[PDB]
Amino acid sequence: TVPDRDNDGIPDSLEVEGYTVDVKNKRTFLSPWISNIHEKKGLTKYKSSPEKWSTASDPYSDFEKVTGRIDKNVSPEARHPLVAAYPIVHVDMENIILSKNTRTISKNTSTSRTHTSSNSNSSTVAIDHSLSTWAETMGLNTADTARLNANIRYVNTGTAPIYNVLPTTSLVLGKNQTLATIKAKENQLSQILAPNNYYPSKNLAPIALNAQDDFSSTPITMNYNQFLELEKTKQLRLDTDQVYGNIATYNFENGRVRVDTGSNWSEVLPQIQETTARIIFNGKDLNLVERRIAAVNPSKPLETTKPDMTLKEALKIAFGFNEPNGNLQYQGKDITEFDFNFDQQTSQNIKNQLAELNATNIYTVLDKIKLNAKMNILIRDKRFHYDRNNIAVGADESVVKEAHREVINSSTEGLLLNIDKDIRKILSGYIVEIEDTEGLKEVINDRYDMLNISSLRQDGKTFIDFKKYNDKLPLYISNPNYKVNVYAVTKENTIINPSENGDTSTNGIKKILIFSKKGYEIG
Amino acid sequence: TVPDRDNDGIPDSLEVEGYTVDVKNKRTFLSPWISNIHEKKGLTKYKSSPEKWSTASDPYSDFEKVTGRIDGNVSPEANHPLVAAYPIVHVDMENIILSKNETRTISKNTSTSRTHTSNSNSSTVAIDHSLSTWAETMGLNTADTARLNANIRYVNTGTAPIYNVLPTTSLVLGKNQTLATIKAKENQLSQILAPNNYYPSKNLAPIALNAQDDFSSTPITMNYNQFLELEKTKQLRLDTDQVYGNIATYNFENGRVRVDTGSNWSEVLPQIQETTARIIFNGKDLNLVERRIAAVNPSDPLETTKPDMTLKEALKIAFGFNEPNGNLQYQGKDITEFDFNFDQQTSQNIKNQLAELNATNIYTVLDKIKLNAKMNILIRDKRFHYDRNNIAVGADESVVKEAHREVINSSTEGLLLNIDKDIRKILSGYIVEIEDTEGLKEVINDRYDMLNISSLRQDGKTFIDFKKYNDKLPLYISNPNYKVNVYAVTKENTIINPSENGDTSTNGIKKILIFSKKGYEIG
Amino acid sequence: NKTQEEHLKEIMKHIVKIEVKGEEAVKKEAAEKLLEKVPSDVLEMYKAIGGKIYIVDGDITKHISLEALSEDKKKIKDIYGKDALLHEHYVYAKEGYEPVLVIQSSEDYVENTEKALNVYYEIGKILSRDILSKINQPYQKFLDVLNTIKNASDSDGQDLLFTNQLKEHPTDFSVEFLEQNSNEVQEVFAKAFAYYIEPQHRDVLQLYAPEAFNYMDKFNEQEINLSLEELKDQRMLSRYEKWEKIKQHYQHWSDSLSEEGRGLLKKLQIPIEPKKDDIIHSLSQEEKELLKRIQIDSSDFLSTEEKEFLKKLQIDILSEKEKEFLKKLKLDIQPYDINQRLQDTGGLIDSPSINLDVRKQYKRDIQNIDALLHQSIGSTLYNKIYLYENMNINNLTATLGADLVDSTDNTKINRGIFNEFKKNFKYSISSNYMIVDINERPALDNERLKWRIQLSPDTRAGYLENGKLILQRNIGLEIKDVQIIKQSEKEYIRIDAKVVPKSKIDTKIQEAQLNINQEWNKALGLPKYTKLITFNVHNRYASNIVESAYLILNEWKNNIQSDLIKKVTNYLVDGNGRFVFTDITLPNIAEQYTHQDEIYEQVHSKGLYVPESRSILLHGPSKGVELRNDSEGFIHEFGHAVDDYAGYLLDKNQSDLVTNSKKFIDIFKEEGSNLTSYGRTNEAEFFAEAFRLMHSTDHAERLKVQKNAPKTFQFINDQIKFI
Amino acid sequence: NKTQEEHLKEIMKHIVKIEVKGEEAVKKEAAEKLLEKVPSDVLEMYKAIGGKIYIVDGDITKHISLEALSEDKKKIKDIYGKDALLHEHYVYAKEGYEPVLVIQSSEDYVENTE
Ligand SMILES: [Ca+2]
Ligand SMILES: [Ca+2]
Ligand SMILES: [Ca+2]
Ligand SMILES: [Ca+2]
Ligand SMILES: [Zn+2]
Repeated sequence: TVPDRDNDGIPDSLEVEGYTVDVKNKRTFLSPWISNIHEKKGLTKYKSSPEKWSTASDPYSDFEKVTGRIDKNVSPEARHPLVAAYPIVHVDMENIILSKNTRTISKNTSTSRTHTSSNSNSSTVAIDHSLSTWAETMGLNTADTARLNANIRYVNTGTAPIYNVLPTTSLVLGKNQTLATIKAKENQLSQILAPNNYYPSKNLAPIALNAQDDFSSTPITMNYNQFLELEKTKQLRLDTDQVYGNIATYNFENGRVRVDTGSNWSEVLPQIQETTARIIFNGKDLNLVERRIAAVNPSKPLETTKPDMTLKEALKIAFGFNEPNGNLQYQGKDITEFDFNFDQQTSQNIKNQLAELNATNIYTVLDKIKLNAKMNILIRDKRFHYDRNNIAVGADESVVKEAHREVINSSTEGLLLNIDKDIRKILSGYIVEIEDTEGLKEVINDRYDMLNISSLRQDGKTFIDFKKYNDKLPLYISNPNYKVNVYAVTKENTIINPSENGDTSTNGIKKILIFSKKGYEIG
Repeated sequence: TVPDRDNDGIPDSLEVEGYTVDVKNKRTFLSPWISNIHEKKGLTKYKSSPEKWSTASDPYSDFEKVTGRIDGNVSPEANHPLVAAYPIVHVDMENIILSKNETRTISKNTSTSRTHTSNSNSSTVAIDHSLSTWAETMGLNTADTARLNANIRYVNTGTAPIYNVLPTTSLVLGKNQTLATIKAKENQLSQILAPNNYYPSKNLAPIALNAQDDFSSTPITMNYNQFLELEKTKQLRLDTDQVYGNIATYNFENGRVRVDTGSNWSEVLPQIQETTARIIFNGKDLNLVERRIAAVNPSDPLETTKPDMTLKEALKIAFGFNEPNGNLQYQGKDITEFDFNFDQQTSQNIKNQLAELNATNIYTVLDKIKLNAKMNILIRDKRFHYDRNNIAVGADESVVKEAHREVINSSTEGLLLNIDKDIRKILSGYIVEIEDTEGLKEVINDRYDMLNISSLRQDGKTFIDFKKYNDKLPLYISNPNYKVNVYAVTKENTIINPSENGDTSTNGIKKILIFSKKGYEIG
Repeated sequence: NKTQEEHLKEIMKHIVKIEVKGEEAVKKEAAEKLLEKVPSDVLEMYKAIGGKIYIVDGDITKHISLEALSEDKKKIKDIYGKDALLHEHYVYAKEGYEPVLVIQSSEDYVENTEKALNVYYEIGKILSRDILSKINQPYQKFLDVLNTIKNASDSDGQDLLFTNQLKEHPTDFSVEFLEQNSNEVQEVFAKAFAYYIEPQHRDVLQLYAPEAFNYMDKFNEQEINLSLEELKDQRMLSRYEKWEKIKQHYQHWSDSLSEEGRGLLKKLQIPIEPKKDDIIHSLSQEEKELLKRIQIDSSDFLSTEEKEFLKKLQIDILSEKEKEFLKKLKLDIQPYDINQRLQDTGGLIDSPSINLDVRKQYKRDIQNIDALLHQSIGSTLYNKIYLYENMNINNLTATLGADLVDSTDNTKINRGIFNEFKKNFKYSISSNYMIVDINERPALDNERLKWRIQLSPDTRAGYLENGKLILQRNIGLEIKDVQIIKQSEKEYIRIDAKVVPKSKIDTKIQEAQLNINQEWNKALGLPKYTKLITFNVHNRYASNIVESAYLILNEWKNNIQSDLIKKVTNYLVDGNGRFVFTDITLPNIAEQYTHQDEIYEQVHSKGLYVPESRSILLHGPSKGVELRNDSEGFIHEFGHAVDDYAGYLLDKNQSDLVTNSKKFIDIFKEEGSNLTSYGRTNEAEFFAEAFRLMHSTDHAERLKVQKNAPKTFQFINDQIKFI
Repeated sequence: NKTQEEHLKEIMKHIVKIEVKGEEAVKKEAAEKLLEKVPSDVLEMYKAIGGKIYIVDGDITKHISLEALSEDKKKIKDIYGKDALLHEHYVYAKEGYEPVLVIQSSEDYVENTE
């Protein structure tokens, strides 16, 4: 006698007209939204769709999401009915060794999750180029064949855990030369890879390609042309697919959560990716964090029965933006400091919704912009430059100077200061020159691969080391009249190879001074 | 109660008289067509058959198509009950690399296209013949044997996704010399192939025949005569069967969409091919698109119970034609710009229907021409000239000259001008010559295969290069009074071999004058 | 679960046929399957107004009865607003004094929704244009439906049921617009009937415009039978056949009459008037000398007719001890009326508020009338019976009796007072004798209320020769619908009721009494079992007296601060207090004759405070000579209650009131001459009048007491300091 | 045997609600659900010896009929023998010739045993 079309467990009038979940005398208690009571407690107004068993089309129902009867590993911002819960896994490569099939090269690589201009998850490995020719150092002729060996860690960033099955990652060199194919050892590991965790975790041993105890792994090898291209580019790329194993479900009879063999992640990802709007964001710690929010699709009659989703409410429920005093912000960081990037279809759609409202500035109309399904929005920080992968790879000179401007120590031995953990992701090193007043500059470590003088400190404040590459001896000026100039190099300006003329000099490195003092007592 | 003969969820009188799905206060409601409301909202008047669970004989029912309870990857013009949903997969080959079976190897970039001659699909590869003798480069005897290698991508142009299975593709040289058979490795890859997408999609690595990873697959080899004929024609031919695997269906108790093993594509495609009327159309960007609209077969009592389908309504529901002010047209392009090619039997039927209505102009009576099942209609574009496979390989000289009217930045380095994306396809090259005031003409790339001088730039225009075959030097203008003619050739005029007399020169190649300017500041 | 050969059986049940009847038999049976869905009542009314149902073949302009149509009337717009031609269309209806329904016959009416939908649209257009326009319908009820449709939030009802002309009308719908555009209202009613009849579109008309769905559903359930009987009321032979059946059925009880029964019926018709020589010869003593010298036109206890009757008795031959003779001689000249006694007592014919043997004669004659009224109505010569009554509004209320009818034109009803009337008029209790009619007779000038009683199978009644019937005593009536009609350009009130036994209505009143007691103990902080509010209600306007108690007590609550309320109500709970909200006469609720000394010292007025038992009465129908509404009457009596409680807080062994002290009589002679005329009689009425006007709704009436009697303002605000 | 969606139906029968009556109606109905368990005979006898049942809100020493209690009588031991104070406790009964039952009203009488 109570209307219930979707069989999820919540009646229809509750789902169109608003409902909330309250706990009263240590008992769960679901009830309609009545504002003069429930606004004071700080409860959340939920809305959903009366004809879908799950509004964002992920395998957790609306009742199980709002009341807590779920696998507890699901992230806290996916307990809302409108945010989709699904895993996002890429591969984190720590360090590489190249051996000849000592005379083997060992570097430490720093990879990152990329998003170029839906299917698959790609990451771009950047190999270190500093001091430890590669063909000489390995001793390689023309008819050689190299061998590759590295250590990886699978890392989840999504909102839902993976049980027992890791994906299958391809290793691509350059544009489209496949080197090898990484597959799961033993076909079952009996593990759990939660949201926001590494497998194996940070205090164990990484998974080694071509391991010591394994021998039946195929050797990952190269020829000579690929080896020169790997040296001249200092880059790989890891293309991971989407086989994610089964789903943990909730048993209503005795509170047990177990892996269900009749339900699968491979049959519910292409509905999440077809009915929801994606908002990619990097304000927290400058990593691309992907979320999906349920939204209307106007030409489908079971998709116009979703709730109406603005962009303000989308940001609030997915990323934890809040408005304390009317200004929508992200833990103090204000949204006039973030830019909005679109792709073409949603750009045309937003231009029509702006030309409708007689508005010109997007940042004042965010509670009036309505989202629809299959949109794609990218929200990036204004202060930095970005490359094609949308990795933070640069900044302007002003913010680098004004971030380094609060200097703690400046003498003839080094430089110690406090540096922020956002600016430490775009700098590849430091060099110090002495510029004469008639115009003679004197770079003290005049090579492209002695830049790594900076070291992260247990204090958290990095010390720019003047000693290490000056034959372990500090700097002596002959006249304090002409100046001492130290300057950071930013990752879009950092050179990774000699030129065609074999030059190893400092010309060509476009400078950004963090130091401007005449050399004497001032610094 | 209300009679329901077919048990699909919609009563009979709604299915013969027009029904539509309306949403009022976020609940799906199935209504009789009431025209004084439903034209103001923009809803659509559907009609179907009272005694078929699916009208176009495809695996999705009538109710599940009109309401949106369907697989989300199905194209939006396959949501109508009268348009059939079924996959169409051909194979896209990107480049080929020829080698001698042990430099001596060849690497060329190919351009393939889907064909339709005068049910099974195929594709025709045109290997690029310009610069970068094949036997001289490879060094082949009479006792040789060649090795062939390429990169392919499966592409879908139909209206339904294919889950986990790929077809079995034969490779044909000439007419019926099979060189190889391509199969999908491991037989189940956990992939998806959505309509209008690739596999592996454009931001991953292509599938390689006999890749660097695996070895045990069959090496593709040729004798000497096959290599002779392949050097002659520059043209392979792929053929693809129709094993598409299982079907994704819907479940009402939880909204999940899963691959049902008790339902297969290979036993429902020979019903769609028997009870529909096929319309092929290439007005989009000159690639052939195939659709099938359900129509009335007069001699079959369960096939006369479909709705009556005029050719106007078939074009509207299939390809997105609309009539803004009476003239039915496709994004401005009016239908007087389009031909009609028929096969034999439907030409007899159309001629009898036109003789019945006492009209002779088919472009004026399109709302009265009825379609029957088992037809074949081909709607091409009037401007171009087509070869034996309905591919645009020619044009008339008027539109080719009018493509080059709009000039941007002319100099002696080259030409940068705005050219249309449809007229780039028919053109195969350019010839560039210097004419004196006195009457002598000196062609500056005097070979049949130095015509690839145009090159697209990623902003959206092409830049003709004059330096490209003049030893990377700019255009020598001694006396700027006399002029340089730079003008074009079409694919139906292009030569793909040395001549039978051995003539490598540019004589005998037909040509269209597009350009002659003075040489000073105008050019 | 269903296996496959069962699906073969279902699909052959829909497909295979055994007998084919040719063409024309199926043509005939399709038309009757079309007309089977319509209610039979509109077919019978279309039969009664002179209409012909012609199921034809071929063209419909080729029929004889549509031959003389012009060129202009052959352009028809169908249900969707689109164009058609009559040689292309299939149903037309002819307008005027001889209507004709023409339907082309085919086999497409059995399964299609469109053609049957257009046929029911034409039948609805006949109903809106022909039958209902003979009793002046549609009217204000349907106008309220229309204004509910076009003032909605969502704009789908306007698209579904209105044309373009009804969309762009900027203001709301007045009855002028039904006068000069009645055909548009007819189109809208026709379109609503069409979507309601055809059972595929019923859920659509429920979803897109729910109020039209509720109107048409309640219409096709009740109002269509009521309208058929009222259409037969316009005809004379139906009236006299109903007369014939009622006279033949009630013949034997009129054959079992004696002379005493006919004398009792005629004395129940008219009041027995008093004669004057029997009044004058009754005194003969000093009492004649007290009647002989008297201020006729000065004492305010007797009415206009009564002072004129005493002026008539002076020619047949003072606020002191002579006016007690006036109180005693008030009841002496009132006519022997059974209806007035039953109307004033409310069921207690043993109330000793009148003389002794007159009470006994009343009781014996009422038992004789009720014993003669023994015949039941349950019979087989008739279906449902519709008996009427014209009644005055003043018999129910004197608050709305003056401002019901508008002052500009006296043939209208004021809509604000009508909605105040409509708001809570849910049921009725008939204690006295409803002298009802068999057929319709036009009303008197004071009687706009036009009742229409539907009976019970257990109705007990007796018959009169002159065209009337009488009902018995203590009958329950539950009101169905109250609407404004128009008849001969005079706007009226039509009221239906349905006969129920008395126990259901008194059960409702008991439930409402328990609810109001729980709520007003919960709002005042009192003991669980206290009975502080009671209802002795037995008359026709019962439901609004039950419902108006909430407004009265909330307005008393809002006009005074809560502390005086709590204190004086605690005193009244200690002194066995009540708040009797009754609509029967004041000397008959038995809180007042259980403490008075004489029968003729009884009081009948707006509110009353019984000093010994500490009770507050109220009267339902009657309106005060001073007051504007009943809430000021309740504040007016809470003034006397505050007077008593202040009289207890001077000495707990002494006088009852604070105004009987001589410390207020000086202020009453100083500032007791600047206010309204009701309180000028003596000091207590000025006390209650000041306490009434100091707590007014608008503050300017509170400020008049500030400007005229400031020391009395300071004294009354010192009388609140007793806490 | 019970399948799992039947357990969904039982747990939604305990959890989901459709109508919320505000505060005070549930406050009133909780007190009558408290007094429904007592035999009606002792209520009628407490009616006959002159007693008043006062369901109040807030503090119970702030009611009028318990105003003149001393400092000493506001130390109450409950059912378990432990200490309480009348501005902390919720039910007191007044002794003598005019007894009074004072109950603080809340929604905790419906499920709690204490
Ligand atoms: Ca639900
Ligand atoms: Ca739901
Ligand atoms: Ca059907
Ligand atoms: Ca059907
Ligand atoms: Zn007075």
